Amino acid sequence: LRQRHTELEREVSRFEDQTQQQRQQYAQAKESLTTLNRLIPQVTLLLDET
Amino acid sequence: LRQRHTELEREVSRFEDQTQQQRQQYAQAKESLTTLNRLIPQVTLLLDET
Amino acid sequence: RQGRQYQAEDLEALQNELEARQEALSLSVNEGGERRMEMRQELEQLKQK
Amino acid sequence: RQGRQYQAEDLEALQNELEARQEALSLSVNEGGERRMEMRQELEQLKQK
Repeated sequence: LRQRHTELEREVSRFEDQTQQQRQQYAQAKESLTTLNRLIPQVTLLLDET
Repeated sequence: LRQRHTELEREVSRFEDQTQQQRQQYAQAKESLTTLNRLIPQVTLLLDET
Repeated sequence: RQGRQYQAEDLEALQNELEARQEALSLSVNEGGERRMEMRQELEQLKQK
Repeated sequence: RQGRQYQAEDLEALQNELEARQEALSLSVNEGGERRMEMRQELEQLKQK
């Protein structure tokens, strides 16, 4: 059962790492979508680069 | 222990019902929030009911 | 679609409450998930018993 | 911030890409978190065993 703990701790580390990286890149992408639809939700049509 | 199993099965059912209901209800809330933050994220202020 | 006439004059407060309800989604789904699986493990102890 | 120029002239299509990512965010974190949590309980069992 101690060997099982070790592999379990390895697997926990893999999921914690994977979830940390995944949530960081995906949250940065989600935050990018929020910046786009908050700062420029077709507001570029009011600007129109005139 | 069979009494415990019976009550535990009732409780499993309650958790399944609750987890389903909340995931659906909040997913429809997410779908409604995403339509608002897509179509009218402060666009109502650009309009200003002028 | 949602509501019939739903505070169209100033709706940002609803976006904030719906975000709070998405936090409630994450809390509720994780709590229900851990509690149901932990009580399922209690069921396994009971089954072995 | 993301991309270097990345079609900023008309960026509407990218929001749709980010939506697929946002859906997959929830799936990927919900499953991952549940897996580690399942093993947290199993670890406690193994610990209890």
